[PDB]
Amino acid sequence: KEWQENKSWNAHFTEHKSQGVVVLWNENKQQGFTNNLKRANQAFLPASTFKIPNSLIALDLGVVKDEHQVFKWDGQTRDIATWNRDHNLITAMKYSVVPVYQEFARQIGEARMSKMLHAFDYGNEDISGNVDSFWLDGGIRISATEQISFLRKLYHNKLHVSERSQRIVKQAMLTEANGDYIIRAKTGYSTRIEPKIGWWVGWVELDDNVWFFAMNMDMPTSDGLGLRQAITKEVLKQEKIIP
Amino acid sequence: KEWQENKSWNAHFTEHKSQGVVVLWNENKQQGFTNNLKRANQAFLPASTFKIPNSLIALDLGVVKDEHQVFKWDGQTRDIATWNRDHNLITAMKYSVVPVYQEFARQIGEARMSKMLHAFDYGNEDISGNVDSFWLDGGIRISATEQISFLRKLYHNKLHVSERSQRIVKQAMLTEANGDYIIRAKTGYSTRIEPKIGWWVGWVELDDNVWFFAMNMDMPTSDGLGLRQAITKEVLKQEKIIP
Amino acid sequence: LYFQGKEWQENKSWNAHFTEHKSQGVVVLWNENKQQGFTNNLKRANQAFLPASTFKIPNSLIALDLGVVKDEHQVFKWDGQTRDIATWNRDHNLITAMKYSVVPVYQEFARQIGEARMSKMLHAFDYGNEDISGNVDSFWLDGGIRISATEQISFLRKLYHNKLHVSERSQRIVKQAMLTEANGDYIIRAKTGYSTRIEPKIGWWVGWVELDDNVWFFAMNMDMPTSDGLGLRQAITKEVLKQEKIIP
Amino acid sequence: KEWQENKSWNAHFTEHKSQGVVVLWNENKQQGFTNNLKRANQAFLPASTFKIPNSLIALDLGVVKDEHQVFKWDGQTRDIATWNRDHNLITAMKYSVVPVYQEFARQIGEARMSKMLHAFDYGNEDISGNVDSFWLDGGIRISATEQISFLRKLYHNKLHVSERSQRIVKQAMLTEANGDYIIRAKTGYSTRIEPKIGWWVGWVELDDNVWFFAMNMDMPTSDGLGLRQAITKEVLKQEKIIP
Ligand SMILES: C[C@@H](O)[C@@H](C(=O)O)[C@H]1CC(SCCNC=N)=C(C(=O)O)N1
Ligand SMILES: C[C@@H](O)[C@@H](C(=O)O)[C@H]1CC(SCCNC=N)=C(C(=O)O)N1
Ligand SMILES: C[C@@H](O)[C@@H](C(=O)O)[C@H]1CC(SCCNC=N)=C(C(=O)O)N1
Ligand SMILES: [Br-]
Ligand SMILES: [Br-]
Ligand SMILES: [Br-]
Ligand SMILES: [Br-]
Ligand SMILES: [Br-]
Ligand SMILES: [Br-]
Ligand SMILES: [Br-]
Ligand SMILES: [Br-]
Repeated sequence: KEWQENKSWNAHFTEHKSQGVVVLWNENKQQGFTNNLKRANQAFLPASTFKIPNSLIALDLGVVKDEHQVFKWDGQTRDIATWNRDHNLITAMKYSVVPVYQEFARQIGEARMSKMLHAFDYGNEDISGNVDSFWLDGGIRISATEQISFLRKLYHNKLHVSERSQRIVKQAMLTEANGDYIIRAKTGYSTRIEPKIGWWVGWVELDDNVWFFAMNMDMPTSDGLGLRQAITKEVLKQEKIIP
Repeated sequence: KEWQENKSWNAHFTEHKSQGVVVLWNENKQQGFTNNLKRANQAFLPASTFKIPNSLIALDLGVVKDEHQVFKWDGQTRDIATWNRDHNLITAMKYSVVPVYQEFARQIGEARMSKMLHAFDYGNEDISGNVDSFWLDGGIRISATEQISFLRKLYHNKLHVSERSQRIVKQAMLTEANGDYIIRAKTGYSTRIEPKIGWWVGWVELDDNVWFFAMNMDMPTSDGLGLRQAITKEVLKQEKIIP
Repeated sequence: LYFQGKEWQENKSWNAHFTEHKSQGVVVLWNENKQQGFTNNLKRANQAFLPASTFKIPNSLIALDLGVVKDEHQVFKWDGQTRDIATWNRDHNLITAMKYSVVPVYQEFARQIGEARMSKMLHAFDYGNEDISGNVDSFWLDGGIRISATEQISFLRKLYHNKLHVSERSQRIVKQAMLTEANGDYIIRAKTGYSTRIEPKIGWWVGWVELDDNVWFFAMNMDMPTSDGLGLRQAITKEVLKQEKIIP
Repeated sequence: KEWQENKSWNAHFTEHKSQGVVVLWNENKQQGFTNNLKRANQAFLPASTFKIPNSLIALDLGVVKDEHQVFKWDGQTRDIATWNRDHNLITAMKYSVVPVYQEFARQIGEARMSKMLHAFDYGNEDISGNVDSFWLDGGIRISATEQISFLRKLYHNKLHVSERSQRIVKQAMLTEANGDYIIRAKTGYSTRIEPKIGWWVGWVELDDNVWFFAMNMDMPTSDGLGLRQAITKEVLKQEKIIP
């Protein structure tokens, strides 16, 4: 059975007075698991999870030369302190530095952005709105199952952009590594249109398998942001994917 | 003297654990009063105070036919419940309905928007960024002192746009009226660049004088938004402008 | 509750608001969206009285349309004659003249308009019985002109919709000058009147309540033997508006 | 000052009843630090640290097609349980799977192995001994300072192999990652020729700097192997490189 619902994971959302969805994909078995098949297939603004395709396109087009190229702060103080400095691709993805990616999107332009998202089969492929803000308050929407389909292509270097572009973005996605697992992932927090949601999408590399994941959860305030990773890890532990 | 600093108004900011400026202009005496000349001249994003020039331009170019024309809710559920309904110019200005004004700005377009703000001598006249979001996160900046200069021209029908455009916007600015005074004004809340500030700009019509006002204050959360009107009214009452 | 399709529905319960103040009169309401009227007294709702200072609305419109008044800033110099109402004994503009019901300013407008244009304009406006018989500068106080509360509403609806046979500008300036009350829940544009020259002495308040998604037109009059009860015009109207859930 | 001696670091060695050297290189400042200048320049058998150059050569010559290619266990039960199974480049590096790298070395051959170590300026460049064991019991010798020189070239993609080969080996070196730092490194344990020593070589990636490191310590028994990483992290902590 390709897709199975496991409502026992709702206890992790309940425990934290939260509502949301975790989707897992066992790459070896080609099987999916979620607490909520309906919500797994509901589309939301990608917010900063869009930094994964945006990075790939920026690299492929040479808007980003490499992961060391410096993107100057515009000197506007914003409310995430780590944003108010020069960045490279690694630090811009680590700290979700929106203004750096807004500059990439302007240099990419609407025609190339649209073509690339169609070829990626990325969400509804709709860039309507401002080319520098559409993933925040424009027409683009993606479901957790659609995030998994896209991430599997990236994992296997199967996107049409260069192998090099794909390797550099996976390096930039690096979030955690230890003796048991590697996590490559991207957070997002969509606030400009309801419902306000938190994302975490990516994969867990084990010695002998890869588990893809995409989660979103209701996030009425920034107070709950750490629950994005905390709830995913509680599900990964329950399923014995990580110790 | 054209400008005088009255630091006693700081008592009103301090009582509300707040920081900001109130600027008053006595039209009859051509004299200004502020608690803080320095902050009175600091330029900030106008945010929803931009709905005053945006309304004028939209009416002058016929983007808005009249104050009854209905602008249909686009069906995207947003944060402010009153935005999720149809609006005319009157209700759109009352509830600060951004999406309505974003549509006005797109129809106006960057060339006419830029030229109109130059004719108005409006703040730094800089519309850099997205034509539909520059007053939220683009290049435009205006100080409390510069808001007064603009509002005086609107009050006297001295802006280059039609008298009709000016009359309809002043109708739309109506905020409060009783047997003692009329307030025409517009709130704003700038959150996308630091420092987050609240605005209230407009004027008090008396039988035999007009007092222009422009106030802004630090607004780290939405909890303090009522302080924009409350602190301004404390100053107006101290100065015997209103009971 | 009320019935659909009905033109005018009587609600005698509002008489309680008059009786409380040892008074009697009529409130008429018109729901613009629903095209339905309500009154405590179907007979008095339709009784035609001298308009007295409510005439300042059409008088204002005609004076502006003909250029007798240039704009709402033009100063009308006090003629030097000390009258009973202190607020009349000073310079006025259209805004302050309408707020303080400054009869002498409007008498001067009426003489400049003159009988032929005043008559033509009231016919174009379908205003009350359209009769200006009497002194060109006092007919709305002691001449032949008569208007009911329902006819005040008819006229006011045309003004609200800029449908009177004068410039849009004239209509916008007069609606500005009618501004009486505003807050985050409602706006009232209205004009008071006090007919004292011909019995029975009555008080008026006519205008409308602007809501986000509707307009409620109103016209009230009440017996007013002395100026002591003039504040009851607004007070009783607000009791009715509160009862009908039009204002909180 | 090219190299500074900091003997206060010896406290990390004595607290662990151990003797050895840590060498750090601050890439931004082009300055080195060590607890023992003379041992920093002492050349030892590289043992499994040789897996870094061997991986690069194997990739560039196509012995390894990519990091997914499976290297079938030869069926020989060996002392380290994790070696008794199939491996790819990632797991062969993680578990230091000598037999996989011995097969790489036979496929590379003496002539190409020699030319590549000359091209890399690697240690004494001397491969004399068994083509499949010279890094364990042959003539090759490298100091901690020479490990850092070699690693700086790999970090900057300056070795005379392709950018792709360098990017794949740096992926395979991934050891630890969190919100504070990333460590790419390789352990070694030289037991075949006295003196028995342990290695750890690699670097710490920070947001704004890279700290290269090479440590070796006396290792009479396998009981102290965890001290390779533990003593290095005690130094990084003392220098405020990691929290
Ligand atoms: C809020 C929005 O800018 C968000 C996004 O684009 O998804 C940024 C800010 C954040 S969380 C900071 C909280 N800010 C709330 N406005 C992240 C993240 O953690 O990935 N990305
Ligand atoms: C938030 C921003 O759009 C702001 C503006 O553009 O000035 C909106 C929201 C608000 S306050 C509503 C509560 N805050 C939500 N951001 C107002 C205002 O009062 O003028 N306008
Ligand atoms: C009395 C008459 O002039 C009257 C009118 O024209 O309607 C004036 C006086 C007044 S109230 C003054 C009370 N004394 C009246 N004699 C008003 C009003 O309330 O609109 N207007
Ligand atoms: Br392409
Ligand atoms: Br590559
Ligand atoms: Br990596
Ligand atoms: Br056009
Ligand atoms: Br001016
Ligand atoms: Br007009
Ligand atoms: Br008005
Ligand atoms: Br080892």
